[PDB]
Parts: sequence; structure tokens; C-alpha cells
Amino acid sequence: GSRRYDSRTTIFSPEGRLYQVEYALESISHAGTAIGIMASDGIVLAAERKVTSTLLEQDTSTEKLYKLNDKIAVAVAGLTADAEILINTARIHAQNYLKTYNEDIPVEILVRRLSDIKQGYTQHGGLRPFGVSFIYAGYDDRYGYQLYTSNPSGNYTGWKAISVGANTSAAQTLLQMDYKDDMKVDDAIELALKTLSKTTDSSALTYDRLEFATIRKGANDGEVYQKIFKPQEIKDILVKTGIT
Amino acid sequence: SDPSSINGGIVVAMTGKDCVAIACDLRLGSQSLGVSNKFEKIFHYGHVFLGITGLATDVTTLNEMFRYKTNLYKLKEERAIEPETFTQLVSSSLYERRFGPYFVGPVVAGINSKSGKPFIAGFDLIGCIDEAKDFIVSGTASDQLFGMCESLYEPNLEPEDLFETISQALLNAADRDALSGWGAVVYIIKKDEVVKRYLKMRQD
Amino acid sequence: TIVGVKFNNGVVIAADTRSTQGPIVADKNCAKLHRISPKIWCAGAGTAADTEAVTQLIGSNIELHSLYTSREPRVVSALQMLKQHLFKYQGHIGAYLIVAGVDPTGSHLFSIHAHGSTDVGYYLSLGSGSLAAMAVLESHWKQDLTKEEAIKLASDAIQAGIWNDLGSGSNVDVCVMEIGKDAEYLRNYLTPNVREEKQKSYKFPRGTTAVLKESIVNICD
Amino acid sequence: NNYDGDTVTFSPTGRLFQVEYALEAIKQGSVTVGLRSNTHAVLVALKRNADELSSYQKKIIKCDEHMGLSLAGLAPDARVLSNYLRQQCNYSSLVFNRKLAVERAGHLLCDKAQKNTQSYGGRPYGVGLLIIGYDKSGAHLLEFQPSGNVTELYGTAIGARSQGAKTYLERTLDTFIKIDGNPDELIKAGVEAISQSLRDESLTVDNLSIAIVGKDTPFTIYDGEAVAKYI
Amino acid sequence: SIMAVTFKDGVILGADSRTTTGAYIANRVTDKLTRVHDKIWCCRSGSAADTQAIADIVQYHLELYTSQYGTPSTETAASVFKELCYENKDNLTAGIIVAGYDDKNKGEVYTIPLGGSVHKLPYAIAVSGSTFIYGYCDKNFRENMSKEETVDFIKHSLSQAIKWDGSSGGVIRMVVLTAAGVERLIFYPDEYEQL
Amino acid sequence: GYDRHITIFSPEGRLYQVEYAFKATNQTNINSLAVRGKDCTVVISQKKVPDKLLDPTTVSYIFCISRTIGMVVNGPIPDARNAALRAKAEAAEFRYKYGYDMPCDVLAKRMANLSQIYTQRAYMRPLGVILTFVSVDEELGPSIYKTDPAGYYVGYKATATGPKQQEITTNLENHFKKSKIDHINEESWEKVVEFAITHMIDALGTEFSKNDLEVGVATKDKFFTLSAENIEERLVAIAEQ
Amino acid sequence: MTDRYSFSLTTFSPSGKLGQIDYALTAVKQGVTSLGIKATNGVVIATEKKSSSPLAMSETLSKVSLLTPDIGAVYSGMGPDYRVLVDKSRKVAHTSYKRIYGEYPPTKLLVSEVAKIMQEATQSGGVRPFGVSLLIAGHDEFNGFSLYQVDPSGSYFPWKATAIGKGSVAAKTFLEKRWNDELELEDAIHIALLTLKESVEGEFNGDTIELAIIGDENPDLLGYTGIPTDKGPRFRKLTSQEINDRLEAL
Amino acid sequence: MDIILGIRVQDSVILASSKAVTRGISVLKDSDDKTRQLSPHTLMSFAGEAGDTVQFAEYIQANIQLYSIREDYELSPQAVSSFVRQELAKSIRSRRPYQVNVLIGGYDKKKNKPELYQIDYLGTKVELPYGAHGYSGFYTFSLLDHHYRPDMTTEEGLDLLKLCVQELEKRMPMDFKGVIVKIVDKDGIRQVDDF
Amino acid sequence: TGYDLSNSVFSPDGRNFQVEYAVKAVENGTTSIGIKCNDGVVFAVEKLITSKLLVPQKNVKIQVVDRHIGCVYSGLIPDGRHLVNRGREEAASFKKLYKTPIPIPAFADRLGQYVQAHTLYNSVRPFGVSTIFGGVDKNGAHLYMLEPSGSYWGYKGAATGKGRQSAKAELEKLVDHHPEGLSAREAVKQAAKIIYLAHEDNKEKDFELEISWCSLSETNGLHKFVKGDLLQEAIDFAQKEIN
Ligand SMILES: [Cl-]
Ligand SMILES: [Cl-]
Ligand SMILES: [Cl-]
Ligand SMILES: [Mg+2]
Ligand SMILES: [Mg+2]
Ligand SMILES: [Mg+2]
Repeated sequence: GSRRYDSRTTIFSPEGRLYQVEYALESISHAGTAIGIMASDGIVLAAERKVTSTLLEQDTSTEKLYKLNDKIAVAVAGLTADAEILINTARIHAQNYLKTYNEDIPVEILVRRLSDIKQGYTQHGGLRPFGVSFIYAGYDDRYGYQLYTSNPSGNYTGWKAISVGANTSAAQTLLQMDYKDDMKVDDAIELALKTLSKTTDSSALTYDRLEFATIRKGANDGEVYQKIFKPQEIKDILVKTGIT
Repeated sequence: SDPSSINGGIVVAMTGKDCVAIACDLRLGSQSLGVSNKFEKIFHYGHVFLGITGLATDVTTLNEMFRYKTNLYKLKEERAIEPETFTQLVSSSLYERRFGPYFVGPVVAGINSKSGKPFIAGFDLIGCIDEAKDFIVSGTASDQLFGMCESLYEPNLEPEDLFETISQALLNAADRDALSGWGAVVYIIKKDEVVKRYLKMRQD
Repeated sequence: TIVGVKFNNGVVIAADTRSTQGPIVADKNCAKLHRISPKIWCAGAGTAADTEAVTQLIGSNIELHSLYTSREPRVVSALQMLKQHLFKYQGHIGAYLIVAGVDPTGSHLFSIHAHGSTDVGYYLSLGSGSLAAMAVLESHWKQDLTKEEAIKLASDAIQAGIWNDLGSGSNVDVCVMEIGKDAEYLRNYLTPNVREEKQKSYKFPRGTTAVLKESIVNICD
Repeated sequence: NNYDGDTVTFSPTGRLFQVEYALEAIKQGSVTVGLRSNTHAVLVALKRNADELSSYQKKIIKCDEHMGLSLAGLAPDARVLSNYLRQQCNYSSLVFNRKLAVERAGHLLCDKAQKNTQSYGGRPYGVGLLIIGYDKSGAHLLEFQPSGNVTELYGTAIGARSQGAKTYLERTLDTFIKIDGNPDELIKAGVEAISQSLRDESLTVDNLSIAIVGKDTPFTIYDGEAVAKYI
Repeated sequence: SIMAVTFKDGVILGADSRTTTGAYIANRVTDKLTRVHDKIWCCRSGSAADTQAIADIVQYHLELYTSQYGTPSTETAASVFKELCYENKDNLTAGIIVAGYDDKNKGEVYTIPLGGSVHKLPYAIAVSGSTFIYGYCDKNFRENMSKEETVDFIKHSLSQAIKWDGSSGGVIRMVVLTAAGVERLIFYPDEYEQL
Repeated sequence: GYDRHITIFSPEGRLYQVEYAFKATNQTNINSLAVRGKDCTVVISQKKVPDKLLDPTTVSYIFCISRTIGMVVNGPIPDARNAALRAKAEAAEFRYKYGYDMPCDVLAKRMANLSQIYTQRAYMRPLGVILTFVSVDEELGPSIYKTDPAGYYVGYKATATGPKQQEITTNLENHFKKSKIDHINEESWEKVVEFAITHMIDALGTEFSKNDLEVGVATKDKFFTLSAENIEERLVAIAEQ
Repeated sequence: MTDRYSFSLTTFSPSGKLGQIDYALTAVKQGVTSLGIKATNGVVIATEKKSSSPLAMSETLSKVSLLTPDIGAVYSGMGPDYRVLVDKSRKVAHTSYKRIYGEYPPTKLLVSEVAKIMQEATQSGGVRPFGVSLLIAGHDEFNGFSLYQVDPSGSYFPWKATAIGKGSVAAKTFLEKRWNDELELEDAIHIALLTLKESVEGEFNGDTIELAIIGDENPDLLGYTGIPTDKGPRFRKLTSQEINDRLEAL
Repeated sequence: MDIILGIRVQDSVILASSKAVTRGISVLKDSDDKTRQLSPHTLMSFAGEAGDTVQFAEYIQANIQLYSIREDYELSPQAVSSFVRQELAKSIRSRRPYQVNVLIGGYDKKKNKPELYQIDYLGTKVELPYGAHGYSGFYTFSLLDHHYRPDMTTEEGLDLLKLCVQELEKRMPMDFKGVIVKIVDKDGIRQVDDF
Repeated sequence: TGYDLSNSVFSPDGRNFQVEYAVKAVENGTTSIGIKCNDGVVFAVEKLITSKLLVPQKNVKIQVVDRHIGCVYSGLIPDGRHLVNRGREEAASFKKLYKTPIPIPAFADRLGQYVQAHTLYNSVRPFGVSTIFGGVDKNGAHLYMLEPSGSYWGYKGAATGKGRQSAKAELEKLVDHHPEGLSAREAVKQAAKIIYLAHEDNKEKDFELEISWCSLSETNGLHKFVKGDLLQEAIDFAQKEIN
């Protein structure tokens, strides 16, 4: 019957690894690099667009950086289509929590649930896992500014600074070298761009090949603003740090 | 045992010159017993204002529901919902519960951010749209409000004048209804500023 | 009050503009003339939410059908889809509709009861003003009506309803669907009930209303 | 070879190998004999033990007062099919106040076995049954095979070395068919028949299992000291 | 008032043209004679909604039947009507007379009353509230009648019923089912009243 | 190579199971032809009865789907009858739901969409048939729409299907180059059948007896098949000219 | 019986490739060239009508499809897969938007819904991916004119101008040279016809070319008058004659 | 299940709940505690249909205790009240609705403020300085409107509660067998041993 | 390759090998025939006597559907029984809705569509039987033969099983020598002869003959088994013809 054509996507190797999870991670390693850096007074998200074309509409484009609610954003690395399925789920989970408790969802709770959905696809159903790694940048009134990552395994961990996708090995060494705990957002912006500038497979890092976002308390008195940078705003911050 | 008149309360909306006004009483009761004098019936999703009269549990539930739906709208559309579109969403959501309806009389008020056109609308409990140039009324003193509005209202009132007209329309209607009153709130809505005034009224 | 009148080269539907909850007039100028399709129009009586909802659902499904078949939709399709939907709910959806339109087959005029029965006629009327309207139609209808004659007869039948029926009032809405032409929708075709000037102006002196508190509402991000 | 993975695959010569493997389970099973006259029908079964400390596997199951079978192969499958027969016999009684015809019993087992040979995921039954009964058309003996093939016979045998007993019954046919109104003599013919399928081992008191149904005899099973008479 | 009469050449179906809501005549030119197949027609009584829904489903079943198995018998059409009426008797209020012409069987008449039972008769008549009459002038009806005789018989029978009813009224419609084809007849009040 | 057993993509972006379904189309070794008149649509198909024990009246690859739509199948009779029953069901359901007779081209699209699903869903195999739908549509007039196992469909001025399809196609192509029009400029359907048969004889290079052919004719408000005697009368007319 | 294929037919290979998506893109590459160009005051989408037979009526087969009054779609790859996607796209524009908000969806959100359907065919049990790439041109009040490409993976990208299928590599190079941010609609149609002539080998006229625009509102195509806010569809399919007129001044 | 009172003072919330359980014409118990601790700084009193009250209270208690373990965090009184309201708002359009009325008294450790929530069986939530369910409010609200002061202490709040209970014992037809009083402050939940 | 391992898989030829493998099971089965006559149909089958221990006349292979349709098959006997069970459900549901007993062509397509359905999926196995069936309806006598592919046609005479080629040859002679038609009583005698002639291809074990018939004149349009004197008369006629 149909048993003949079943890939068995949810089985262990003799070494005790999940084939499809390992191969999904291999897929993600070829995706454009995404960096998250957490400062004392905000979080930076920086992502590299996958080999841009000159005739691609840059200003009205969203590939890497998505908004989950007013306090939480994600940077994507992997299949964009897969990511959008999970993002819409996360956006609904956040509104369900707000509807139930009349409080914005704590960052970890949203991350755990999205991570638990990925886990399910590795343990049952016989379907391929989601070929997606997320960097979650968020704020809540409990833990303040928080960075997390999740991967197709459904495992998630917290970070002061982290990279996903291409050249993470190289990127993580550079972040580990220059990062310190009493860092400001403006300093973290400079670190994120300098790191992408050195790890990129492109000849030179330009505004048209970048997505950028900050989560600051820059708005008046104890409130968080999400700034998804425009093309012209990336062009300016790229000149100001002296990369172009 | 008539759900629409257990908790009581009223909403009225009016159009002026380049402005709208929406107002409500603050009473929540259990029939004869007054329970709360701080129960606001007007909510806003961006620049779109929604008043809801009727069964208070459904007023709270629909507020929580339209916050949910407009939050998701904004994330996907990357812009705040407009009054005309929100009206259609209220209509859709009410008629979805056609044979198990929310016992409510919702009122939409706001200015279209693009055209600058003042907009008001009212609905029955299953979501039939009443679109009106002049005014919309809802609640246990709807008859009283219709009488006040139909006589007091004139077109193209300035914000400061429209305030007096809607305030007097509500106060005098609430004073002739047992299940309405215990304080009142009036929102004056201009294109890019919104003033909220609490009215002094008799507490009986 | 809603009427349908067939003429030489098409069909005309007319309606009043009064919405009521009990004895109170909720809307003085509501539109009871619905577009199922560009050249298929509907007049609705009964539960206002039900007539709008059932008209939009069939209208949506007709549009999708028109795209799939690459053909202008037919009135019999709108009729068949409406009657089967209404029959399913056994009259619990209180929509009484006059369905008129022009399609490749020709010009059609139908009525649909809330329980899912349909009729065919040269002239029809529905709603609380149907008997007032039908009296005018029975008195003045003739075979081989011209378009100008048909509009007059339809608007006269609505007028009978407006004056003599408490459920009907305000203005008259007409939609004319002629073969080989765009359907013309004449919103507020007649306005014979204009509110007379008020004797006095009830504009209040500013500061008349006592105010406990003032605050600025933040609607921005 | 390549066409024996499941019951949904024909071989290039038009064979169902999973069915033929199920048939093989019966040949490994202990011998059981069936034979009938015009008045009575008899089942004789050689029960098998795991060792001298163990009991002897029961081969004969009662289905109604007028019908029962003996099994050879997977005992749990005999339990499933015998339970199904009990329900069909019971349905016939409750709904129609009618004893289920032995022929209809056969037809129902056939159709149940067949569905398990045409559907993916399921497997064929791994047991053969000898159904005896007395209904409105007299005494009956059926042979069931998990291919679905059911056959009405004067006599037969299934299990290991069954060919010996089957040859004897083929010779004796004209004798035992006319044993009318004499239960003990028809059993004796059944015990002499199963004896032709013995090697080294002989029939002992806790080894032999006999069942009988007939004109004025409900389906009754004889085991232990009750079968000592026929050794 | 609806009746179907079998005659020499085939069968004729007749009815009034009046539909009522309370005492108000909703339609005074109603077509109560419905085509479920080229030469299988029915007369509808009871709920207008219920009879239309059933007549539409039966027409679908006979169209599908014709595609697969060719032209269906009048008996087959009656059976489909009964099945819908009997199985949904709790939620339905429909009384139906089925009349059809076969070249083999000629004219046949079947009645499905409120019960959901089926009866094959030479003729049938229903008046007031889907009320079938067993006798209805048994000496006024003879087997193998003429077209004009049959038309005259139905015209008279329905006129008498409209004289004493109130439910029935307007024009008399008839459908003639024969080998020749299908004919539609209409009689206005001024003709049929003076009888 | 399990990418050749089910309807999934091969490395070169092909569905082999779809391509093999097309080859099953010609398993019957029968050629069909469809042309349009002014008022009518004619479809002719070869009728081969090799066994002497067969009842020739029951051997047919032309189906009366509805009262206005006819359909000729090129492929094995089991898949032909599977498609026929479904088309009959779909045509009847359409009339019930939408209150008018299903058009030829809309039925074609519906059957093509069903065929498409078999090419995307793994558990279902494609039907090894090509469906040629004919009618005189009340909006579009004389209509020919043809479906295949890939889920492809299109309208035709005229068409041919079967082993010697290309020979019949070029024969018709050359006629329409000469006549300079999109149809057979002929009043009666009788003469449009005579054209269809004549051009099949010229293309295949074979003569036909009354039992060698099978003819379907669509007119306004009915599609019907010709009897052996109806074809015989038609063959006599060709011979006497 | 029953669908026993409840497992993914698209899985990760050790290299991290999704084979069935890669192979679907190969099917798109074999497909006939289609392109889209965005102007300041409109969008043009165009493709060749590769006719299977000259006896076939190429009018009946429509490669350029209206999705909403203001959104149109063209494809490269497997035609049948496109036809069912158009059906599903038209329906989802109603069920998941118009029947909720009482207005047609904006281009990016209908694209998002089409993308979702195609992503599901990539992960759901017992199905292969769709063997098509879509170009969706549309207008909406708050985003203006926009052009999107959708791939078998479910990925979508916004384009100023692009091409897909047989001669896309050459076509994209041609568009890069000709495209600027000051193009009027007529200029974009002219460039579209120039770009498409390169990829077409046989006859090049209004009968072998299919072309549609998202431009000004068309009151004449609405089918009724009387509602001032309803000004008619922005999607218009150019006629055989209208194309031939622009091929003379080429 | 009859009398449940609540007073929010400066630094605490006081819940008073009647001790009597009456089934038919007999008082089964005179020491019943009509309250469940939802979290260390959140207390819920309840009154309504027999069985439903305790079943609902324990169900809420389990769900809040589950959240506390999962997140190692105490949910705010506002959050707990919003959760409880949504559960009751589901109940009212169920096959068989929970007929339970609740007061939720909590100390918010983030705001350092006491909070009292009143939710009826329909899911009608309201935040109040003082609240009651059923006929309790009819006698006590006039007293509270008069004697209640916003900057009152816990001792002042207990004296004002004694005045409410004395008025109820005088003018109420049933013997509710006195009240169990529980204070919710920054230090948690304690019971007044003698009242 | 491996195109023959799974049902519903097209080979590069465009063939379903699993269906062709099912035909081999049919070819392996005993001989069964059908003869269409003036006003009805005759069915006959070869029953191999494996052992003396088989009860004569009490292992009936020909099955009735409704009251007017006969069914006989060669191949996997249980598969035939499964198909007849389905045929009875189809005939019952037809009669329930349409009143009239199912016409033979109508009934033929019901079996046809069901058998064809078992060639559409790999989760199911094709039927390992060719089924000869027919009877009398309003339009007269009808004989059909249905194969594992779902393919069926009308027949003047039909044959399937191990002795099909022998039976077909003897059937072809009857069609040629009786163009104006064969009578019901004649067709019973001819059926017997053809089974005896077809038994030459299966002559290791001796056999038992079984005949049934539907005739408008002889059985009043109902399906009956040929028993007693009429069966022995047909056997005697067949015995005289082989010698
Ligand atoms: Cl009617
Ligand atoms: Cl047919
Ligand atoms: Cl479809
Ligand atoms: Mg008051
Ligand atoms: Mg497939
Ligand atoms: Mg309350």
C-alpha cells in the first residue's frame, strides 16, 4: 500500500538524532544571517536579505523582520512561507492571552508555545518539520528586555546576543569578543552592523540588502516603541557608523 | 428576564462640522439595584469609537472581541481600521451569532483618516446597519434620546456647540429612564484631537 | 413596501426608505434595494439583518459562479440559491425578497417567501404595504407597459404604501434593469416627505452643561 | 518473494502469498477430524500440550445448542471467528426466533474472512475450522479455510498429517454415512479416523477431545474421563 | 382544487390558480401544474415551499435517472415523491397527485396524500386542505373517455369546487399528456363560472 | 525510482504517472473526430467489434451526459464509464443548484479540475481517458471542449483523438485554411455528418460499413446518437456523389 | 480504501534541500515566459499564448485571470495547477476577507492567502507542491499599485518589474535597463511588448499575446450606474485589436 | 450560600461570607467556608446553585495553581478576575450554565494596592470599593455609601463590616449563622478568628 | 521498474499490471458460461469434485441477485461472493427508490463502477473473478461478462475460467448455426454439452454440472436452478455428444 512511499519524518537515527530536524538545520544554515543584541535600555534586530536583485521593491518588502504584537518582534532564518504560518499562529496566541487576562503576553510564554508547535511536528503526525529558526526580541514588566531563539527541534534558549542562519560560528565569535553587559542600544546597533559587515558573503554591505529594527523605551515615560527601519533610515545609520 | 434591560444604560452619537461626538451614561445595575457608577460603555480601537448598550457581560465580551480583531487587522494591514470598515466587521460578527445573539445595541463613531468625513452607524443585536447623517441612539432610553435628538439636533454644529447639544440630549433622556444615569461621559472627536468630559448629573 | 413591475424591454423594482423597531422609526432613509449582481437587483422585507445577509451571501456566491463559468449570472440562479438557503432554515431567516434582473435569457421578475416558496409575475408587491401597493398595481397595470409607464406605476405603488401604511414612509428608491443596457439605480428617486423648518433653534449658550472633569484622549501609537 | 509483503498484492501468476502463508499456519496446527451420518455429526480433535507440566490446548468451541466447531492453527483467531458465529446464531434466534442454518453460518464466515484478504493494513485469519450442526435439513459438516473457501462435506480432516484421516474417511464413506441413531458407533469411526494421523504418540484420556450434535442431542463436548470409553 | 383523469389517449391534469395567506390571495395566477419530466407532471397541494422543494428534488432524481437508465415510468416518479414525503412526513405538509404518459402503460395517476402513502387510481381529486375524495361522481367518470369529455369533466368538477371553496379560485389550468405531446389549456372565470 | 509510481515531481519537473495515463488513452486503438456546423455539433468514432459473441448494440464509447451535452471517450471502457457517471452526476447537480442546464465548457472545466486533483493527490491515480464534450450551447452556440489526464482543457473549432489523431488533425487544419471560416457552412446536420465521415475516410484511408462507425449529433435542446440504419442512409449519400 | 497518505511527500534531504519544491521550480522554468512591469499610474502583466493545436480556440484558454476587480494574475508552469489556484484565490478573497470587511482584500493580503495555500501543498500529507509561479498585479487605496511573485514554496516577493519561465534570465536583464521610477502605464505596456518579443519565437500579434493592466477605474465595465463611490474595476484585459495597434508604433 | 460581602480599604481587602448551608427546611451546617485561596495574595468568595459553587471555585483554584507552577509567578488580581469572568461568560451559553456569583479580593504586589472584583453568573465584572451578591447589597450598600471612607484602615473596615452584619441580622428573614471574615493584604491571607 | 508491486500504478506502456495479475487468478479458476436465448439467459458452471467426501448438489456456486438476475463467476470464489453481496445492496437501494426491479444494464454498471473503483488506489486489491451475469427486464433478455479491470459488455454467449477458449469456440458455432435465435430449453441442453466439452481442459478430477436459467416463458421472468428430470435430461444429452 502507501507504507512504501512514507519517509517516516519523525524517527530516531541509531545515534539518537532526528534526521529531518538535522536536515532542516542544514537548510537554515544557507539562509541570510539574522543577529539579535540585547542592551540595558533596548534590543537590536539586524538581518541580511538573500542576494537582492536591483528591480526588487525594497521599501514595501518584508522577508526577515515580522511584528508579533506591540512589545514582541521576530527575525526569521529559513523558509519564509513556513515562518508566516508560525507567525500568524503566534499573533493569534498573543491576542488569545490578552483577551483572557487583559495583560500583554509575557515573552517566554509566547516563545514556549511556538516552540511546542515545532516539537509536535518532530514527535507525531508524519509531516516534515518547519524549516525555520526565530530570534524573538521582546519586552514585558517581569524580566524586561529579552532575546530568545527557537529552531525546528522546538528547543528554545535565552541570549544577551545571538545569530541564526549563515556564518553563525563566525558571527557568534565576533559578538562574544566585543559584547559587554553595560552596553547601550546605540552601541549594540553599531555591533550588529559591524558583525554582518564581516560575516556577509556579499562584496560590501549596503542599505538595500538589510532589514533593521529596535525595541527601545525611547517613547515618553515607561512605554516601549518598535521601530522597523525604512530603507532611507538604514542608509543613514550605515553612513553614521561609517560602513559606507 | 429581558436581557437588553437587566443592566440598563444608553449611548448616543452625533455628527458636526468636521467632528463627531459619542456619549454614554455610567450606570450598571441588576434590575432595581444600582451596582456600579463607573461602568463606561464607550471603547476605542485606534481612532474608531464603539459604544455598546445592553447585557453588560456581552458589552465586556464584544469589547474584548473587537480589540482582538482590530489588533490582528492592524498587524496584517499595517494601518488602523477605518469607521466604514469597522462597521462591516461589527455587522459580520453579530450576524455570525444569528440564532444565539449578543444582547447589545452597538454604535460606531469616528472620522475617516483619509477623506476626513465624519461617520456614525448603529446596529440591532443581529447586526443590521443603520447608517445616518444626523444621529444614532441605543439603550433603555432610546425612545427618550430619539425625541431629544430629533428636536435639539441641527446640521454642521461646531465641536464646542455639538458638545452642549449631545450632553443635553443624553442628560434629559437619562433623567426620564430608571435604569440610566449615575454619571455620563462625552467624547468630542476632531480629525487629530479627542477631548473626554465627565458631566455632573443627578445621582438617582 | 417593495414592488416589481415588468415592461417591454426589462423589469423595474421600487421600495420605500423606512426602517422601524416596533412603533419607532430607526432609519428615515435606509436602502432596501440590494445588488445581487450588476444587472440582478433584490428588494427585501421582514428582518432587516436577514434580507441584507442572505442578499450578500448569494451575491458573493453568484460572483464566484460568474467567474467560474465566464458568463453573466442568471436571475434563476439567484432565485434557486436564495430559495434553497431560505428553505433549509424553515422560515427562521425572515427574508421576503422581490428578485428582478436582465441576463442572456431575458428579463425576469420573481418573489421569494421566508419559507422558500417562489412565484412568477408581471407585477409583484411584498411587506406591510403590499396590499396598498397591490391595489394600485391591480387598478393600473396593463400588458406592453413602456419603461416610463413602468417606473410611474412602480413609484405610485410605493407611494400608496408610504401614505396608507405606518410600516412604510420617507422617500422612494427605484432600480431600472433594461435588456442591452446598464441597470440604473435611482436612489431617492422621489422625496415627498421633507421635514419642515423648525420654529425655533435649540442651539445652547456654551457653558450650559456642568462638567466634572476634562482630559485629552491619546488615540495615537 | 516481492509480492508477499501484504494481502493487497497479487503475484505475477495471480496468487495471494499472505493468504497461502496463513494456510501454512493450519498445517502446523494439531490434527482435528469431522464426519457425519444422516442423524448425527461428530468432531474429534487431538489436543496439543506445551510440555508434561502444561495443560492440553482446547480445540473445540460451542457456538449454539445446535452448532459448534474445532480449530487448527492460531487459537486466538478461532476465538474471534467463533465469537462472531455465536453473535450471528444469537441474532438469528433473537430477531427471527430461528436457528441459524449451518450453510448460512458457512457463508457468513467466508464473507468475514474475504474482507481481511482485500484490505491494506489487515491480515488474513491464521486458522482453519470444522463446523458441525443439526438444523431443519438434518446433519451438516463444513470445512472453513481463511482464504474464505467454505465447503460442505460428509467428512474431512485439517492439521498436521490430516491426509491419513482424510484417506480413511474417503474409503469408509459408504459405512459411516449410514450410522443413523447410534452416537457411540459414529464417534468410534471418528476416533479410528484420527488414529490414521498419529505418529509415535497414541490417544490418552487428557489428550483426546470429542464433540457431537444430532436429532435429539444438543452440541456437547466430551473431555477427560468422559472419552476413556473410546480408547 | 387539483385533479388528474386518465382517458383513451393519455391523462389530463387540472387545477385552480389561487395561493392564499390567511384570507389574502398572495397569487391569483399560480401555476400548480409542475413538470418533473417531459411527460410526468404533478399537482401540488399543502405548503407552497414544501411542494416546490420536493418537486425540485424529484425533477433532479428523474433527470439523473434518465441520464443513466433512460426514460423513467410514472410509477418510478411516484415512488421518488413518496420516499421524500414518507421519510420527511414529520417536517412536511405536502399532498401531491402524479400524472404521466408512457407509450407502453398509456395514462397513469398516482396520489401521495399527507400520510406519505402511494395510491394508483383511474382519476383523483383533492379539495380544501389536501383532502382527496374517494367517490367524486363515480357514475360521472367512465374508463377510456374522450379528450373533450375529459376536459369538460375536469372543468365542471373544479368549477363546482371553486364555487364552494375560497382557497380555490382564479383561472383553471390543464395539462394534456398524450403520445402527440404536451398541451397547456387555460379557462378564464367567465367561461367556467356559467356551469 | 518511486517518483514514477505516484504523482510527485521527477528531478526534471515531470509527472510520469500522468504521461503513462496518456498512453493508456490509445489502448482501445479507436480514433474519434468532432466538427461544428452552423446549427449543430457532430462527433464520429470508429466502432470495432472483434469478438463474434459480443452484442454490438452495447459496445459504445459515446455517452449522453445530459439532454444537451454528449461525450465521446478515447480510453479503456472502465475509466470511460467512471468519467461518464461522474459527468452525469455533476450535470444533474448543477441544474438543481443553479436552475439552468450545465454548459458544455463548464462541465469540461469541472471534469478537468477533478483530473487535476488526481495529478496532485497521491492516493488517487489519473483516469487513462480523453473526454471530448459536445453541445449546441444556448450562449456560445456549437461547442467542442476536450479534457485529458493532466487536467488540461480547451475549446476547439474541430478536433481528433486516438492513435491516428495527427493525420485527422492536419486533414481538418488544411480544410479550414481553404474554407477561411471556424465551422462547416452547412444548413442540415445530415450533411455535417456526411462531411465528418468523408474527411475521416480521406485521413485514415479506410472505407466504412454501417457497423464500422458510431455517430453522435448535438442540436439545440437535444444530443442523440444515430442507429446503424441512420448511418447506412448517410454512407449511401456519400457514395452517390 | 480511504486516503492512507497522511504523511509528507516533501521532506528535507541530507543537503537541506526540499526536493519536490526544487523540482516544481524546474517545471516552472520549462513553462512559457510571463512578465509584470509596475508604472507610476498602473501595472501591466503579459504572457505568450502557446497554442497546443491550431484547431484549438486560444480565446477559450485564459492565462491572465481576474481575481478581484482590482487584482489580476498570470503564471508560468503547469496550466491546470494555475486554474485551480485561481478558483481557490477568488473564493478565499470572499470567505476570509470580503464576507468579513465588506471590501475586496489589498494585493499583499490576497497574495499572502495564495502563498498559504501553496505552502500547505509543501507540508500537508499525500500532496505534491503546485508546479506554478504566479505574478499577481493589484491596486488598493492605502498601498496603491503593487506587483508580487509567488513560488511553489509559498514564498512571495514584491517587484518593480520581473519575468518568470522559459526566458526569465534574459527578460529580467532587459527590464533592468528599461525600468525607471517615472514610467507612465503606456510606457510600461510598450516595454512589456518589447521584452516579450525576445522570448516569443513564432507569430507575434494580438491573437498569440495575452496582456492585462491594473490602471484607472472603468465605469463602462461596472454594469450599473447610481452609486458614486462604485467607479468600476481597475483590472482590464486588452483586446486582440488594442495590442495590434501598439505593435505598429513599436 | 446566601451572603458574600467585600470591602476594599487603604491597604487590604476584607471578605465576609455567611456560614449557613440550608437544604430544604433544615440547616445542615453552621461553619461552612464559602471561599477558596486562588493564590497567596488572591481570595475568591462564592454563592449560588448547590454543587456548582464549589465545583466552579475548585476548578478556578486548580487553573490558577497550574499557572503559578508553570510560570513560577503569581497572576495579578486583575488577570485572575479577567480569567474567571471569561469562564462564566462561556458558561451562560453552555448546555447547563454554572449559576455561581463570586467576589475576588486580591493585593497586587506590583502596584502595592488592594483590589476587589464583583462578577455575577452571566460574567458581569465590575471593580468596586465595596460589593455584595444577591439580596445582601439591598441593605448594606446604603450603609457603605454613607459610612465608607477611601483612606480607611483594616480596623475601621472591620467595624464598618460589623455594622453591615448587624443590619443583616436585624432585617433579613434567614438565619445565615454569622460570617467568616478573611483579610487580604501585602503579607497574604489571614482569617479573623472571632467575629 | 517495480510498476507491478502496487495497484493503480500505470506502467510506461499505460497498463495496470496488478489487474493483469488478477486475470491470471481468473484463468486458474473452473469453467463458467452464459448463453442468451429467445426470451432469457442460461448459466452453467464446472464444479471440480476434489474428493468423494464432497456432498453432491450441496456446494452451490451460482448466486441469485434480487429475484430476476443470475450471477456465476470463475477465480477466487470469496471475491465473487463479495461482489454479489454488493450487487444485492445495489439492487435493493435501486428498488427502494425507483420501485421497479433494477434493469440488467443498470445492474451491470453498478458492478462495473464498484470493480473499477478497486483499480483506483494502492490501499485495495483488484477483484480476482470474471463474473457472467444477466436476466430478463422490461426491454427483454440481457447477458453480461465483467472482468477485474471493471470492463464489461453485452454478449450473445460468454465464457471464462480454465476452459474458456474451448467454450468460446463451441459458443461461436451456436451463434452461426442459429441466427434467427435459440430457445430456452435448447440453451440448457447446449450449456450442459459446452461444460462437458470444456471439462477436457480440466480432466484430472471428475466434475459436477450446475445449470440455472431466466426465461419469460419457462420461468416467468424469474431466476430458477435446473434440477431433477430437466437437469438429468441435459446431462444425458451432453453424455451422448462427447461419445
Ligand atoms: Cl406555488
Ligand atoms: Cl449513455
Ligand atoms: Cl471545480
Ligand atoms: Mg436616572
Ligand atoms: Mg496521484
Ligand atoms: Mg454584578
